[PDB]
This record gives sequence, structure tokens and C-alpha cells, in this order.
Amino acid sequence: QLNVTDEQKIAEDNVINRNKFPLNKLVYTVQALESLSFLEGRNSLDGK
Amino acid sequence: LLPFRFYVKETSPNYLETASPDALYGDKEVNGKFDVVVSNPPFSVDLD
Amino acid sequence: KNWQRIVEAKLEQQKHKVAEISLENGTVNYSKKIKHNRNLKALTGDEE
Repeated sequence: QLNVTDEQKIAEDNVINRNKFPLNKLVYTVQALESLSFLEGRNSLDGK
Repeated sequence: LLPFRFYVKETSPNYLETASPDALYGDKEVNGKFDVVVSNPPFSVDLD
Repeated sequence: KNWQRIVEAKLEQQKHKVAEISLENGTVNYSKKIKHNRNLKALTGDEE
């Protein structure tokens, strides 16, 4: 998606910074954000 | 503010990839493919 | 003799990944920050 090719940059990073983002918050977010598609989930009942 | 070769999209036609020197402009690269350019440039950029 | 094969040692042990070549189906690839003229980038003999 981000069209990056440097293996060093794409490997020496992380989704969350850990010490500034506790793991319990990560679990809560990653598991609550499902149950709805972020691609086609938009329906707004009728009207998207 | 990079040459158009850097903008590589791994799918679909990449209109922001072509380049060609222009006759009556400093013999420099000109894309010349877009129609509308809306933007708000930074007020004071310092670069390096 | 082994120069054709010992070149890959240094060319792949590097971290910047400017270029990379394969013994089979030669695609002699290198970074997009380098000009990509002639558009083929195939292994045409030892010259490449």
C-alpha cells in the first residue's frame, strides 16, 4: 500500500510503539474494530 | 518535489510517472498530464 | 572463473539493496532511484 521498497526500513519498524501504546489497548482495539468491514462494510442501512 | 520516476505505483496506469524535457521551459522535465491542481503549499518550508 | 559467482556474494551481502541479480531467468534488477532506460533490465551476458 505505501509503495516502500527498502527492506531495512520496512523490517525495522512496528505497527505500535509498545511503550507509548499498552498491549491491552492493542488487543481491545484489534478485536473491537472487527465485526465490520473497512472495505465494503459501508452500507448505512441503505445509502452507504 | 522529486523527479516523476520516483512515483511508482505497482498497479494501474501511473500518470505521475512519465517525464519529458520541454522545449520552451529550461529544457526540464514536464509531466503535462493532469487538468486540475488544487493544493495549499506550506507557508515557509526550509528544506535542507 | 568463479568471479561470475563470487560477485553475487558481495552484491547480495550488502544491506542497501541497490542491485540484485539471479543465476536463472536473469532479471538484473536495481533501485528505482537509478535511471531505468531501455526498459528491459534482462541479463544480457557478462556485460550486464
